[PDB]
Amino acid sequence: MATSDTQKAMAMLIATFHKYSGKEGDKLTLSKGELKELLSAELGDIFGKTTDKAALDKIFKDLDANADGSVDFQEYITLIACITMLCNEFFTG
Amino acid sequence: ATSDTQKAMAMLIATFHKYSGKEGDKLTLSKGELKELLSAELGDIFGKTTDKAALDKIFKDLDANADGSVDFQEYITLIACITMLCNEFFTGK
Repeated sequence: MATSDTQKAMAMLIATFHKYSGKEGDKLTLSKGELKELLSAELGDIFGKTTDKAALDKIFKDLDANADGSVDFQEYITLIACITMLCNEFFTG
Repeated sequence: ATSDTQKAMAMLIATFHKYSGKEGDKLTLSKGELKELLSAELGDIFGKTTDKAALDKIFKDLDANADGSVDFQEYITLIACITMLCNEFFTGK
């Protein structure tokens, strides 16, 4: 029932988040380990395009602090967008 | 082909550029342009908001600073905000 490009894209991002968050527990958050697996499965084949290796490495490092904490949808979206801005030709040129 | 996460981000980039590729820097969107984008792309889910005041605040801020600009991160944060106020996955409605 998504009726615009933005709604279709958001539905895809929710569905991917839920594929990892929906196995058990609270569906509204990912564990740090669930998030690491998602990012590698969904974005791993563009990491090599990064314009800032240190910044991308820092992302996978910060997901080892608060190891027992959670990642909500806003934090997830922000990280996907950060990786996209480091790796996608629209922003890298 | 690419993952659904990459497909979704490519769609969000294309929509951002459709409104940002008219004037100035393609990497920023005026807040007045963003208002038009959000209304066209998400307007038909605004009746589902759990927090009308929160939705109204977004638009009040866009009207007050229509000539200011947002980057891609600020754009996707606002889309995620509205999605979390209106989409059943979050609202339970």
